[PDB]
Amino acid sequence: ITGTSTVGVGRGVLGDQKNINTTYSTYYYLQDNTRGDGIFTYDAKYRTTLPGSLWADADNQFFASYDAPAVDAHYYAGVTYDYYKNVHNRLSYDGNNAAIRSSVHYSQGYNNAFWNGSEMVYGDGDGQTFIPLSGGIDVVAHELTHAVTDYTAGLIYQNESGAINEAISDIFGTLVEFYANKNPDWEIGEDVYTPGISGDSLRSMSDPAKYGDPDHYSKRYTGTQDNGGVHINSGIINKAAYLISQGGTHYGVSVVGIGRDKLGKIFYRALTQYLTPTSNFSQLRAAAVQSATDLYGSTSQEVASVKQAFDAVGVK
Ligand SMILES: N[C@@H](CCCC[NH3+])C(=O)O
Ligand SMILES: [Ca+2]
Ligand SMILES: [Ca+2]
Ligand SMILES: [Ca+2]
Ligand SMILES: [Co+2]
Ligand SMILES: [Co+2]
Repeated sequence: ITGTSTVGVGRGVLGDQKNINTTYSTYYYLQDNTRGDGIFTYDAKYRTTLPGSLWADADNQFFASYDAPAVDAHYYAGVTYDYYKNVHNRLSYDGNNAAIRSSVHYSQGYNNAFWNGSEMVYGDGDGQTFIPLSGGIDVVAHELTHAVTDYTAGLIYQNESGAINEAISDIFGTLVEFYANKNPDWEIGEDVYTPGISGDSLRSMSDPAKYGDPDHYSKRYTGTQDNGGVHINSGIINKAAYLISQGGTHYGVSVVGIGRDKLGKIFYRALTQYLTPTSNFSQLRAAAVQSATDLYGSTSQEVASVKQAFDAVGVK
């Protein structure tokens, strides 16, 4: 809509208050004009037709329980846009400041969230396995990163390229979580998963095997479920990235950590310059090494760490 930019206040899924950017025109809408061509959040009203209605609110105050997921989807998309812009100099997912849209209250008891090729979609969860998915900043950034990949490497969603695509989304959702300093960790979805159980998460980058995902190439899944194990085999790549960043000894191989910032720089460069739709793990290793070489020099420690980390997960 056309209107006046303003700021409203509300409460997120976890109960935390935050300010959000709104647009006033008779109603207050969840439309943030401060970022690129705008961030817009929609109400899918428990249906599966998309996008639903642009979020309209009467008073610029979003404290109703039905508002919670919209507030977080709206806010976390802003943060993620900021991360890309500030950190990598990239304007929105297309690099051209494309509007960012998300719908919430998608379907009923839907335990998932996704990027559908045009926008983001978030379920409310069933209240047992998950609470509304947009309450996790790593979830929001994982989804938005899928847009980034679509517009850049374009990794197809199956087999190795598909696992790389998902790992990429976990790496970057985690770097975003550290960026916002929102109780950061190397776990995925900890904040919205199994409200009943503390301590767990959906996936672990630090120890994928903790939840039964592979942490070495020799353990890859080779069947057909999950599109050829996109969400399973991403653990091998997640582990590698954790090592590059944090360092460690894995399967006897020692890796000196080079930190998060360099991890992001390296991976972002690989994604945007070297990866292709059909790249496999071995190709990702080459890309990562080339990126680091570019950035830091072939005899750099950085290059060394990237090599070690892949060797440690068995990726040649
Ligand atoms: N995003 C993942 C994890 C969600 C867990 C199942 N709802 C998937 O599509 O498998
Ligand atoms: Ca966290
Ligand atoms: Ca996390
Ligand atoms: Ca839990
Ligand atoms: Co209100
Ligand atoms: Co994903």
